[PDB]
Amino acid sequence: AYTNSFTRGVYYPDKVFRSSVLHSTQDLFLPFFSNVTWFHDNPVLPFNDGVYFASTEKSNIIRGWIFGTTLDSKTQSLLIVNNATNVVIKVCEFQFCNDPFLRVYSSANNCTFEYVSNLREFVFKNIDGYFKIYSKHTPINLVRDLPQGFSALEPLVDLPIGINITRFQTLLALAAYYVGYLQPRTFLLKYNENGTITDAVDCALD
Amino acid sequence: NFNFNGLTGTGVLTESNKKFLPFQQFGRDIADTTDAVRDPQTLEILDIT
Ligand SMILES: *[C@@H]1O[C@H](CO)[C@@H](O[C@@H]2O[C@H](CO)[C@@H](O)[C@H](O)[C@H]2NC(C)=O)[C@H](O)[C@H]1NC(C)=O
Ligand SMILES: *[C@@H]1O[C@H](CO)[C@@H](O[C@@H]2O[C@H](CO)[C@@H](O)[C@H](O)[C@H]2NC(C)=O)[C@H](O)[C@H]1NC(C)=O
Ligand SMILES: *[C@@H]1O[C@H](CO)[C@@H](O[C@@H]2O[C@H](CO)[C@@H](O)[C@H](O)[C@H]2NC(C)=O)[C@H](O)[C@H]1NC(C)=O
Ligand SMILES: *[C@@H]1O[C@H](CO)[C@@H](O[C@@H]2O[C@H](CO)[C@@H](O)[C@H](O)[C@H]2NC(C)=O)[C@H](O)[C@H]1NC(C)=O
Ligand SMILES: *[C@@H]1O[C@H](CO)[C@@H](O)[C@H](O)[C@H]1NC(C)=O
Ligand SMILES: *[C@@H]1O[C@H](CO)[C@@H](O)[C@H](O)[C@H]1NC(C)=O
Repeated sequence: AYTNSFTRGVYYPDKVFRSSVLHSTQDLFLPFFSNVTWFHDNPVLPFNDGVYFASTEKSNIIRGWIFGTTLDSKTQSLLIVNNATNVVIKVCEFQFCNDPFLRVYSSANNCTFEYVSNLREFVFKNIDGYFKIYSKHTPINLVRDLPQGFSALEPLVDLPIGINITRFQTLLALAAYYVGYLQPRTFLLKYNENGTITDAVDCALD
Repeated sequence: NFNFNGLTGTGVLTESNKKFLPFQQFGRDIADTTDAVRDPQTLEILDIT
């Protein structure tokens, strides 16, 4: 299934405050009105240059994601999971299961990094060894499909994991979600008087 | 004169009304000079006119 990304997936490109100003920036962004894949489903998906991920949900069925390349302990992989009390992030040579669910992996070894902390939207980037996560949450009129309108994702964490990533997979607890890929685009960002991005122009759209 | 995390300059540091989001560390001028900064110890926001 497919659906259309109605200006969703903009995020704060840097930690510099700006207000009442229009600023042009060149970065990996989800192009406006992009053809995004629609799931209802836990197959392995490519990561490319980065992912936009969104979930529309009511019972918190989606609990996290796994990122990596071989996903078979021959290489390191990144595990991100949100349990009932804490967000947990680990980078280990995980031997993941054929059908992970909350029983994600058979074994874990050579672990070098660990960190412990409606519509829900996320963006995942991997640049020069840094894995950056942005998100925002918002109540919306429907659970089945992606809404209209503009909103900007705030940075959530910036992990210096330093690992190669080419594929990823969603973790479910025993709902619908959307996946889009970021591309190098030039965007003109409108910052309001409160310093929040309130609109954007995808300079290569039309 | 000031030196915030290496950011070195001169100005009349003043308490800022600018509503920096929790992740933001600096503010910029059109010339990309720093216009506001977050104190690395108190985390308060200061104007740099
Ligand atoms: C990151 O991992 C991918 C595998 O997922 C590597 O991809 C290979 O890259 C070489 C060229 O460098 C190609 O000849 C292979 O065909 C690629 N394999 C696949 C399965 O696509 C990639 O090289 C890795 N990069 C780093 C820096 O480790
Ligand atoms: C969420 O994950 C954390 C791990 O980061 C869990 O904390 C561990 O809990 C066990 C007991 O079940 C302790 O033995 C460990 O020492 C804890 N680790 C840390 C780092 O605190 C936490 O219990 C999980 N939450 C739930 C509800 O299962
Ligand atoms: C942990 O990672 C290291 C690589 O950093 C693995 O080292 C390899 O070990 C096998 C024997 O088990 C050797 O044949 C390879 O030549 C080693 N690789 C390198 C680059 O030296 C190690 O196996 C991993 N640990 C486990 C338990 O699998
Ligand atoms: C900028 O932020 C302020 C809050 O810091 C907003 O002011 C509030 O707006 C609501 C209506 O949305 C009023 O009910 C409150 O009384 C206002 N508070 C104050 C202190 O004025 C303001 O609307 C925001 N502006 C924009 C353009 O987002
Ligand atoms: C979205 O892309 C797929 C190919 O991945 C294509 O078959 C489909 O027709 C496209 N849908 C729209 C609405 O453009
Ligand atoms: C640095 O000192 C201030 C008090 O001047 C304190 O509030 C702050 O917590 C300290 N830094 C950290 C990281 O705790």
